[PDB]
Amino acid sequence: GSSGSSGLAPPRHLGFSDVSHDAARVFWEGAPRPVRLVRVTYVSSEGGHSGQTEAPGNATSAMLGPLSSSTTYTVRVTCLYPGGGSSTLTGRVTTKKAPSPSSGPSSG
Repeated sequence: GSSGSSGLAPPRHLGFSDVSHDAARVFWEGAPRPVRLVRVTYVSSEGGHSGQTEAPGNATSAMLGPLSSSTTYTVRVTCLYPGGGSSTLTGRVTTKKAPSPSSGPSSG
């Protein structure tokens, strides 16, 4: 049939800075509880490129990529707590535009 399940409200807010056309930095204000590990998962809207990075429960910031350009990427920072459930901070971010693939001359 179909899969149904309400999503619990996020503990804190997400922040995207130094975003690029092939990458994007995702940082949070830290969860209200201590964690052992953090597995962030990013995926391109309309079902596209997806990945998964790992970071220490202490890490409050992690980069992503290689991402796409002018494309929205659904970032979900999953904080795997040490034997006590887990949370997932959802955050959408629109990557920057990439420079045309056309390569020409240059100057020193």
